[PDB]
Amino acid sequence: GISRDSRHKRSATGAKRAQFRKKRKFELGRQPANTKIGPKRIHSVRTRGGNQKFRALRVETGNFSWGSEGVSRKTRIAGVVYHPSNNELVRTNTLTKSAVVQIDATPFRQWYENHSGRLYAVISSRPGQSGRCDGYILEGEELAFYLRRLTA
Amino acid sequence: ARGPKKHLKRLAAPSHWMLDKLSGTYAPRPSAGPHKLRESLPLVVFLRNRLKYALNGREVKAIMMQQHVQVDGKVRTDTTYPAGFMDVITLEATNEHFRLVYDVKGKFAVHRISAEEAAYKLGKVKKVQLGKKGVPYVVTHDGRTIRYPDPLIRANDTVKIDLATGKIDDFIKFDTGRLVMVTGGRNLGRVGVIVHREKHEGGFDLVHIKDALENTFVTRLSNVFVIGTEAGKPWVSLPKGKGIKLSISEERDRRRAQQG
Amino acid sequence: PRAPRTYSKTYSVPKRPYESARLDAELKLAGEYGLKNKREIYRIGFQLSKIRRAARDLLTRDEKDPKRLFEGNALIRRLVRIGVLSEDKMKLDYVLALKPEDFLERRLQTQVFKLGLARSIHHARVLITQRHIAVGKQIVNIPSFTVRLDSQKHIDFAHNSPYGGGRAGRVKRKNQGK
RNA sequence: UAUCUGGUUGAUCCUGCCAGUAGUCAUAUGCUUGUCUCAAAGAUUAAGCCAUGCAUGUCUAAGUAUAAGCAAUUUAUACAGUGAAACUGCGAAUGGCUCAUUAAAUCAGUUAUCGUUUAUUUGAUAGUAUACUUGGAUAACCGUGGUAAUUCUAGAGCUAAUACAUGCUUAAAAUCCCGACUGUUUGGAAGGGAUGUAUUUAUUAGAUAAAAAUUUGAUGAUUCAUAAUAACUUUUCGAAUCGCAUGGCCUUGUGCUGGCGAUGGUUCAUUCAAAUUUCUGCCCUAUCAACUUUCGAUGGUAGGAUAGUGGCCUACCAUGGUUUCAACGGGUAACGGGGAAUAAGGGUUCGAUUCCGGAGAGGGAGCCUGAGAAACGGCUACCACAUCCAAGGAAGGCAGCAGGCGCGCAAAUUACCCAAUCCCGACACGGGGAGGUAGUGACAAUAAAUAACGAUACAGGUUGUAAUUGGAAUGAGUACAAUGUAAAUACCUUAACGAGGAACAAUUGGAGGGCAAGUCUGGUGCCAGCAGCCGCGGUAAUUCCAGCUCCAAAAGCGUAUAUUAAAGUUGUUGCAGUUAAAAAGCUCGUAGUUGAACCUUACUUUGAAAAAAUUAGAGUGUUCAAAGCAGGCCUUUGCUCGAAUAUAUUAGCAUGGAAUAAUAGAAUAGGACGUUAUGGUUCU
RNA sequence: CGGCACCUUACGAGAAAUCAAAGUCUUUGGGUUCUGGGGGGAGUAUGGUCGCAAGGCUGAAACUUAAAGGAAUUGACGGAAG
RNA sequence: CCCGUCGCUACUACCGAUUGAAUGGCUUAGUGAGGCCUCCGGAUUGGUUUAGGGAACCGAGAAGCUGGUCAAACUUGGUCAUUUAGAGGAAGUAAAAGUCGUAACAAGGUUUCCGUAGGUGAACCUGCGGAAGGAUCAU
RNA sequence: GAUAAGGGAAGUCGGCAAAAUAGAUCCGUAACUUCGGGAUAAGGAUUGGCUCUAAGGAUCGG
Repeated sequence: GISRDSRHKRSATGAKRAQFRKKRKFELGRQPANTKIGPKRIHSVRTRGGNQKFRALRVETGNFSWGSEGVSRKTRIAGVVYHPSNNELVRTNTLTKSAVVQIDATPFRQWYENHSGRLYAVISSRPGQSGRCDGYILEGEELAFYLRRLTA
Repeated sequence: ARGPKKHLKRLAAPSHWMLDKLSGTYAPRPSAGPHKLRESLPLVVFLRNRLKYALNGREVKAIMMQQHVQVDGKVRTDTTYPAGFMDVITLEATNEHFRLVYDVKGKFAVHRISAEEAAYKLGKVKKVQLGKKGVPYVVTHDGRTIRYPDPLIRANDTVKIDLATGKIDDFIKFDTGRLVMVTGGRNLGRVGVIVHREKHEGGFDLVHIKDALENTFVTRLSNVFVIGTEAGKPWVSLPKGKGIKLSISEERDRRRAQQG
Repeated sequence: PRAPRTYSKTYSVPKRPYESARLDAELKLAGEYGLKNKREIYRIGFQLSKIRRAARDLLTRDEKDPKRLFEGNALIRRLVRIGVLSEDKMKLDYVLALKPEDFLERRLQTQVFKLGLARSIHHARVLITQRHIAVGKQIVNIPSFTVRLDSQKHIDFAHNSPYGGGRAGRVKRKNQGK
């Protein structure tokens, strides 16, 4: 079983640490969810202490918040376009935190009226933890940096 | 190892229970409850080893299963119930009321009190913080949570709980000159007044306490329990000896004169 | 498991097994006090050696020390109580001057013999072993029972002993019943 | 008791070892063994292998009862008492065993969680915008079975829940959004939606240096507690449960209301815990000097994963990290520690083993359930062993208790019991090889028999005996009996029996020196043998083999090994180096150590801390003692001292002192004060 | 003042020979480096390392043994002197 | 008194062809059980449940399947460590004092010893340079 | 000039003849040594097509 313990590693001085004890359940690990875009499908996992986690295998819509107006609406997302960790996630449309996605602009447009059809977002939720792809809308210098990176 | 322990070896039991070495292999492991494991007294030890009303564990279990023993105004049938500091145990069948207060020798004295005094108890305020719906509450030393406290109440104060409604009768502010009992360390059971409090940010605050015999000692703030508004005015009856520490030679002289 | 029960040795043997001066002093002292063997002398020397060690430890400490005063007074009081040390030598300097014959003076065998209940010291030992002598109202059949000063006046024959008002023994009852 | 003595020489003084000597909670073994108390015991070699049996189950008035179980007719024709079987709940992750691995790993003291999970116990905490109370399965059960074989189960017919899946019942306001109409100086509004609690985002409170031109908690510290706004959610749960009593109001209804309890439930706190974590400290080895980084090694950014921090993992990017102050590697006949032996002091050796922490269940690995396991008296798989078979197949894990084989120098009964100590369960009641009791037990420890007293006869200096003459005493043993105990055994008491060679018989080693005690008698004749060492023995052997006598310790004495003292022969205290062993051939030199005088720390005092057990030590007539933590009072329908205390010691914490020993300061002044010095630039 | 030494004494040291240091060391501590732990086996074997080689530096164990050795005394002996 | 070859006997260790052997640990590579996650899959089995013959369409859901992850075990290779065989070679020690001599101790009959290099049955001899621990503290 | 079941040098004076290996990238590499070598030692892994990604430059403009 995948574990997090530092026993398997070697010391800072380089010494190969010997075999102390067998692997323990209280340090295990599990596989990445690799959230995709598709009909909302979540699996609940039995964690330590009786808590429950929700793998977001694939999702379609999540709530996104416009920081300038303090408005949060549930809206569709097109796909991920920029990921600081790995470009394979951008290529394969894997939804993780700190990943730039494009969202449907219809609810924000309709709220603006009442008060290119796709807006940029940064997912702040952790889909492999909660099962929701919730994020905010880029504005200002964050927007400028991500757009420079996208256009190049 | 794989989960919580449920046994207590006799040799590993707290020394203030005063259990004998050869009476068996194990000692009563106190249950979870209002008081910490190391600072409590299980009712089997109190009712059998101290008062000697019961001669053995079958009898302490028969006693408690007949609904005789009450701790802090509620009937307990758990033979390993963790009775602790300042708790009131009432046995109205024998018409006896006890209060668990440390004597100056470090042990829990057998201190009988009247029913009127057995109608309340004191608790040291450990923390003040906000509960759900923004309602402040106070946690005392026996794990009690009292809602809607006096807005003047802060940490390290002592409140007097009515013990029948669970409400706060009145409180004592932590300040210089207050009467204090020490609830930890080698000064366990001693009573004195605060002379000067020495603070150490990021560490442990130290309290200087003066005995009734003008003996001065220093102890950690976590071991200080305020029991009175001034010298000679405790809010509970003190055990026999009045918390005055005598040297071993003085104790030897006193025992010699008392016994002839 | 259960807690261990403490035990300790009550004697120590000499380093040189064969030494005519020590062998003769021990044998002469055993003959004087009617002892069974040398281990009873090793026992006396051991307990006096640790009384001396305690006194030496207190004497190296400064005078008026609270600990020196407390344990020294307790040790002196115990020695006067058990009759080994005289009432005029309560100074913790005469304890070091104490000698094994002082302890051997206070044995039950010695006190019975010096009280006349026996013809000789060996008669004293056999009288003790045969359950004839009682101290107070309690029969003691241990010859090494160290008699305290307050127990000294209450040494006499057991009330149910043939020599102390009891019935005739096996031999006498067998003789007079024929 | 801070101790020495024999052996090199013709003789001497030395160095120096060999030998002697004593202990061992230190093992084996030989001979011997009467009593009381106490008590270790298959660790060492093989973490080698296991037949058999047991060691974990559990119900209260209070989950589910149509047993075609028992019992009686009774306040009862829905059941109602007791109560198997099953379903449900909880426990089975405790205990017990062992010490293979393991050398910054475990562990010890000291820290942290503002870095997390937490069944249970104990406190608080929830009116949230068909109801006289919802469904359909299933067990046990009945009767059809298949296999040689297992705690294997399949069809068919039932039936229940605090099991499974669903669902209303309710205060009073108040607030917010959308908003037809309306007022029309910016207000009023019908009608629609939303309010509790959980989840996930985003954004705001969450203040607090003193005069002139209304609220706001805690901390050393937070983006903490908590609140608000906009939304979100295969929408968390805000009791469709169970026992006893049956009361109150009459507008004569199976009307409306309600008392003590079981169990359950969200969140917060508490407790029992867990997991990471700071500082300092581990044995031998250099014939181990460089190690770590492919394929994570050190760090940065982002993510994933986790209960959470963290290269724990991934992607990208830097080249870092440890080391002669010993890194890395190797060895360990190495679990760490509390502690044990010996010891003037300092030390040396040991610690498998009664307690704490860790790890494991033949070796690995992977997991389910659960709050908690990488569990093995749970499962899956491989390797090695190993059981039945009808050869189609099936079942294992004693380093638990007892027991068997092997291994060996080395270690006991396949016994009785839950009575005590405690633990588990729905529990006053069941269970517990945990534990207690007895058996074997010269591992060690305590006390302590094997005789005592007269008279003669002699010897003898008023009395010690050597012999033959007496009357007394007694327990070892045997036993009525009582006590003891769950029942016994044993102990303690106690009728009757029980001693003259009181045969109811004390042994083990020795007698040249070391070393205490023969130059006695017989045997052999450099043989046999003894002898730790020196030596003895070749025809009067103080030394061999025996008899006599004697010496030492004695229910114990001898032998082997290891270790400690002796050993100032491991020397810091405290060795030696011209010639006994030993100054590098001679200089330079880095780390290390040490450093003339003078006006930030280290050091030292005190406090807190260092678990219990152990040690020392106070008290206390277990008949004494080893021990134990008891006990004592004129005899008590109760009175009443106690169970001290020291010591721990490196590291960390607080404190007083400023010698001793370091460290910093004003030389291109880049120096100090102006407290209310004069102006200028800013910030709150 | 610095050197190379020497002569006498022994307060003192040492087992002694002897020593102005080999003294100021059981009345034991000025600073510092190296080496030895009975005699042999043995500076051997093995591994490493330096050297063209000879060899150098580092460096055991099995086994065996009660002495080996230091200074001095008396004697005996000397193909040593008087 | 004493040294050493050589001969006999016994014991210990070393070197040694045998690409010697055996046992245990770590590991590259290959094969790879099993569990877990994921992806479809959909035996049968209830109805959101609708239908005058019944046509549907919703949920649960077994086997199985795809791709990953942790990874036992076996084969090969490497390496470390510990035991062990070996023709022969060269030593050491003990026993007895067997053969040959007399190297050392006296000026030991050539003073001895140290380093080095040759030679020789053996002790040893010789060269060169040192030392006195010399047989001289001296002309 | 090719191929061949099972065995794999038993054929023969003799592995004669044939077979096997083979490029490149990456890993790993012994005795011995004249220190230069031995060495391509030995022994392993990968390799197509397609769709992408990243890195590596020149000339002008202050």
